[PDB]
Amino acid sequence: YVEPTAPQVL
Amino acid sequence: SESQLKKMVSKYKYRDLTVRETVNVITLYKDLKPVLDSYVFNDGSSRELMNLTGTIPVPYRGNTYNIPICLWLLDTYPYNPPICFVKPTSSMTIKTGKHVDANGKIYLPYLHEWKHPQSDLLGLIQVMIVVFGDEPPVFSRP
Repeated sequence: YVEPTAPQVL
Repeated sequence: SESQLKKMVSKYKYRDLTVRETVNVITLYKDLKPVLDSYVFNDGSSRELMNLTGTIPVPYRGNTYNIPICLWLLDTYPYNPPICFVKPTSSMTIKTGKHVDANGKIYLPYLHEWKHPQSDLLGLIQVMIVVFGDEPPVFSRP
């Protein structure tokens, strides 16, 4: 299973 | 599996096409899963439609992210574009823009100018990985 990811808010 | 899929899209107009495209994208993109779920139209009715949901890998500035999405296939598929959303986890936020609204719904030239057999799912995801790679639709909160 892959965990969803997104770029961190800076 | 080809069998289970065929059963999901029992109530589809063009089942043979829908499944063959579905099989292809699920193969290529291992983390997109076919799922049945009730979609609510603009009128208020609820038909049970297949939903290719999961994550797609998207390079953004040296790093590859698993951007969560939803691809709703209408029962007239492939002659209408899917209805596409990003599906932010509770720790993400939707970056509003030209191609994304606050509800996470996606808008692309590829979806607009959708035409079978000119357009298909594999093409749509390819484009998506480009658009999101340039301008991510979701960001992780601090």
